[PDB]
Amino acid sequence: IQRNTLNIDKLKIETAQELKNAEIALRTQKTPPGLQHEYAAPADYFRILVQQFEVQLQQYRQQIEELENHLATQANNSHITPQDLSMAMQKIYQTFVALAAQLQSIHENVKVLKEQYL
Amino acid sequence: ENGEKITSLHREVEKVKLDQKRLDQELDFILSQQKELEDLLSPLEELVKEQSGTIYLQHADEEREKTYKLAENIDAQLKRMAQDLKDIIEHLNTSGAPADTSDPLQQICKILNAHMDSLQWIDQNSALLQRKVEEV
Amino acid sequence: AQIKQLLQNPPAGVDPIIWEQAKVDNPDSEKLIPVPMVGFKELLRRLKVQDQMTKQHQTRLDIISEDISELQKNQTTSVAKIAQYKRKLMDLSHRTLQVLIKQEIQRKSGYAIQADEEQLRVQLDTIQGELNAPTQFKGRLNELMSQIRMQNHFGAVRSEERYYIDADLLREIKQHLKQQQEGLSHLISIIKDDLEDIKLVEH
Amino acid sequence: MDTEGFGELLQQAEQLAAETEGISELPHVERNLQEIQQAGER
Repeated sequence: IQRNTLNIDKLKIETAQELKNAEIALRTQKTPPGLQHEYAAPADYFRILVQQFEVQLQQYRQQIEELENHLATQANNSHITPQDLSMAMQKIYQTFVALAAQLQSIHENVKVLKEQYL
Repeated sequence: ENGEKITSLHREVEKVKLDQKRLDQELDFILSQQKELEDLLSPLEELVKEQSGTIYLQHADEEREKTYKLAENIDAQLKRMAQDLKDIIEHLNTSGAPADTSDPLQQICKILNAHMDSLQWIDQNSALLQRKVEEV
Repeated sequence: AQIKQLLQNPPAGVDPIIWEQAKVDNPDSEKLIPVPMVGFKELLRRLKVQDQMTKQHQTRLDIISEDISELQKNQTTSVAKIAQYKRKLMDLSHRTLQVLIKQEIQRKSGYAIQADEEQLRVQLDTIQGELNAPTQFKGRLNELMSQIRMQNHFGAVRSEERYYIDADLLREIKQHLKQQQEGLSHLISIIKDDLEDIKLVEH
Repeated sequence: MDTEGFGELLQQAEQLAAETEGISELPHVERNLQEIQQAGER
């Protein structure tokens, strides 16, 4: 359910921007109709989607380049294991531990600032 | 000793149902935003075929429109590509141990990777915050 | 008070010094008061109650279980609406954008249009043939797909066998991952709060 | 025993790696064991 909460917060947030770029759109052109003007939006938002996308392209090549490092691996790829599971989990129980460090790390850091403010 | 657990079971169960209800009716309504915002993107199909008809009774030509038509295809195109990339990744994942996909093994490797990914964030969102503190 | 009301002043014909001491001896006084028990049939008694008790526990536990099933059933096949909604969102976004775009060609020429437009246009040019061309496409996408398949062919056989395996022993390592999952979820929500207790450091 | 958590988890993680149109979130490839330990180490 929990998981289901973030999903709606995402659908929330989104129908809200789309209601609306849909609203920068009707009624703007509704005016037009009578005679007014709404538009250099777009230019805003159009260049906004560009900027949006600009990064998504980088994400694509990042993933692409991972795939082949991965395949690349898969090629090396080819041989038994219970011990390793253990070896993994004793490592995760270390990794979580330094990460916690850092988080308290930060957390206390914030706390310090917050203290300084008042 | 068991009865007590039973209690905070009852508890927390009907607060789960307060949950779902809610999220339930939520989904209706996010859903209704989707029936309205749709009828009326058009009836925005007036207001836009009017402009058209009107614009046609004009001198003529249309222009500098193509660029946009290019922009939308251009914006659209990669969307095409993300799908393909998705269509690859799944195949790669599929290539992986036989005689039993339904075992626990892969279960543990999936879940575990989920953990590893989440841990990653926690890392430098933390490091962020840790990073960020310097200005102060 | 009423506890206080009955527990003192003694019961059934039970001696007052013993009855006292069960009161001091009582391991768990709110949940409990001393109740006189009387030889074997009384233990019989207790057991009858225990059973009485047992059935009702079992049942209520079933009621919680049914409600949980109902929530999960609603939830598990309700993912449908969320996914459907999301796709609808993206299609509406495409139409939104397409309508947004045509309101900027028809009212807007006019043949005014330029200024800011070219900058849009510079960005768009760049991204577009980037992509194109050359490079990317070709090489990469299908050295990867050319490739993937050959690894598929090869992996199958090597497989063959090996020889079962080890699946089996998979149940838990179920179990221990559950517990790592909760630990991570607590750390993530703490980092998120950290930076809260942080924008506020926006000070 | 009767548990349904990691069946949620696995669930999640299953439901995670497959798609979709979501403008951004593309499915991820899952590593495990040898590559993962090192991946954890990095």
